[PDB]
Amino acid sequence: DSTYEMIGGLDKQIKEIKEVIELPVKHPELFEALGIAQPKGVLLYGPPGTGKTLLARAVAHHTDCTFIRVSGSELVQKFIGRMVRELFVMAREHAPSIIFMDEIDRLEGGSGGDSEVQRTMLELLNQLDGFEATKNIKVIMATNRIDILDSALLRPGRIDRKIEFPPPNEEARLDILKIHSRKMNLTRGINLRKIAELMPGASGAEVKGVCTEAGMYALRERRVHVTQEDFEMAVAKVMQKD
Amino acid sequence: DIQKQEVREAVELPLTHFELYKQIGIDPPRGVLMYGPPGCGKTMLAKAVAHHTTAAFIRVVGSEFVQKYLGEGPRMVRDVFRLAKENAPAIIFIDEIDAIATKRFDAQTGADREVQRILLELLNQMDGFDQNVNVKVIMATNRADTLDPALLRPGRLDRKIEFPLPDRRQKRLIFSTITSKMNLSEEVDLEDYVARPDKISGADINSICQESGMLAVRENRYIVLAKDFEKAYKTV
Amino acid sequence: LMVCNLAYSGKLEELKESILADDQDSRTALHWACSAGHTEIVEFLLQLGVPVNDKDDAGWSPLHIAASAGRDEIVKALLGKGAQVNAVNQNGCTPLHYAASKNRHEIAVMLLEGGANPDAKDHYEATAMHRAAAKGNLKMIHILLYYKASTNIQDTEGNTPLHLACDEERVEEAKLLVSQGASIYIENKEEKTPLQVAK
Repeated sequence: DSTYEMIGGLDKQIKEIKEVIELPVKHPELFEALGIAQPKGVLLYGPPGTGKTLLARAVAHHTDCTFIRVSGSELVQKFIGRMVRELFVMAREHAPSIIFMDEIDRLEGGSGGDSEVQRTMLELLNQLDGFEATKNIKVIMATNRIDILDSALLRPGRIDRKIEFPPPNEEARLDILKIHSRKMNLTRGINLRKIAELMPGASGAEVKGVCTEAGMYALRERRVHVTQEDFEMAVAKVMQKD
Repeated sequence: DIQKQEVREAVELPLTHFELYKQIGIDPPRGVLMYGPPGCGKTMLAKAVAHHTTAAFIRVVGSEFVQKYLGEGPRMVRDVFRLAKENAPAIIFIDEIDAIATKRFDAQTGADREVQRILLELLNQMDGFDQNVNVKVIMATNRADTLDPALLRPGRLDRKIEFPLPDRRQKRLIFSTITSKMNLSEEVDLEDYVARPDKISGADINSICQESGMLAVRENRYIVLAKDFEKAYKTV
Repeated sequence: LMVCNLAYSGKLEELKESILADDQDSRTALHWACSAGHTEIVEFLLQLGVPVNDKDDAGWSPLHIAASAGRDEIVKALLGKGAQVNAVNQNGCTPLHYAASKNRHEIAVMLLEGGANPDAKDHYEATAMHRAAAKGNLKMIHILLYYKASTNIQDTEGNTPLHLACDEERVEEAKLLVSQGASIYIENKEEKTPLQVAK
């Protein structure tokens, strides 16, 4: 589900995005007094914020809409489907929907089939740019990895939305790390404040790096509860690759 | 003294301590990936790990499920996975994944997208069964560029044992575990006979040694010597 | 030949009579005498006057057997008779390579003491310091430094003993070699400095 109880730290950005996404949801009457239309979407460029998808699944979970991705990372690639019209038919039947690519986030064949997917979403943006079947059809890009150059280059911020997202709120390092500590078995004498604030410079992926790279020492010592010293070692275990 | 301890505690410890991972709440990683176009392998480590423990094992040919069937796939992989998690703890060795991990735009070739939906389907089922599944799944490949980012994504394959430059200790190990079953002597030495196949990149070196056993099985010489090694290297 | 069953029988009442009476790869009595590793047999066979530098079809000298088998006294007898300290075999390797691989101190010290070449390279332009460094043999490198051996032996691929020492991740051996003046700027064909190889 990944509701608001599993994502936090972007209060200003959800306060700014409720007018981009939540506008056709609960207050569509401002079309006369304001004169707004359906934009292309929104994207967040920079380091991985450990929850780049939990936000889309969160707003989509509160909008009470379906989540249909394009690349089909989890058994949703051929379930719907020239494999280009079935997505628009399911988008016509299911008017509330949020599209977010996660799997896309050799240069000869990988850019060949990946160039076929890019041409697919380009002609889909041409069909949706020319005509429109129903509302509440918006696409969201993902620029968090290094191999993402087409989405960052083709979206400079001229006819789309752009958000500077290197330093989200420092809660992408602190409070979503606390949330990632709520799921796993957490003790009561831990202080995530210092170990969460003392990881500067490297990247924003310190949450997933310290959790996943700390699971090898919680798997080595076989401790029933995760201690702060495990995360302290995980800081070095993720700073060695820098 | 760290490779055998990391792989040791990453292979034999999670194999019979699932309840302890249920207590601590940490999923044990089991995916071991092999790569490197110069060194083929897939036999020394696959048969070494597949023979360190005297138990059942179920190997699969790279084209074991390619029968252009849409509904037979999940039944085959579900039956193999259920006999592997229910019959006995086996180490499944999936080979030739580059032919089943290729995307295609045209929907007329539904067999390729179907078999990549089978590979991605078991790739999702292994993710949903991370909570102490009773089966080990190792994987090997030679062309990782054609592969999809979902295979090399973390959480699936957390171990990547490469073969760029093995030291002498790995030569004594991977060559002792193969010379222990063959006729050795004081002249049998494969250090230069493995350094040369690194200059001239040759595949399936272990299979070439088996060919040397096929040239030494003629009952003309009991102990295999350098003549069949260098001869098996210059011929095949 | 009859040396395997002769020396394997152990009947002393017929050994010296057998030798004093008169295989597939043309190995004489001295080769198996070095394989077994007995004092009175290499000193008795070499006392009669058997040639000490007999080479087979490939070139495997008996000194590669005494050095590749881990026998001190046999090397003392082969050097006592004046064996080729720098013999050539099928792959060009020297008995110092197998002396450093077996981790035998007396064999290497007594070979280099008699006047052997410390920088005798094989067909791959490699020396025993590659084996002693990659195999973690610290005392072998030390007794190689008792004779002021060279450190800039470039392998046929361009690798130095410092590369094979840093690949083993031996921090003590790396700091020791670099502290003794190892060249940390030699690059192989793969363009990899000795500092990049050490993780």
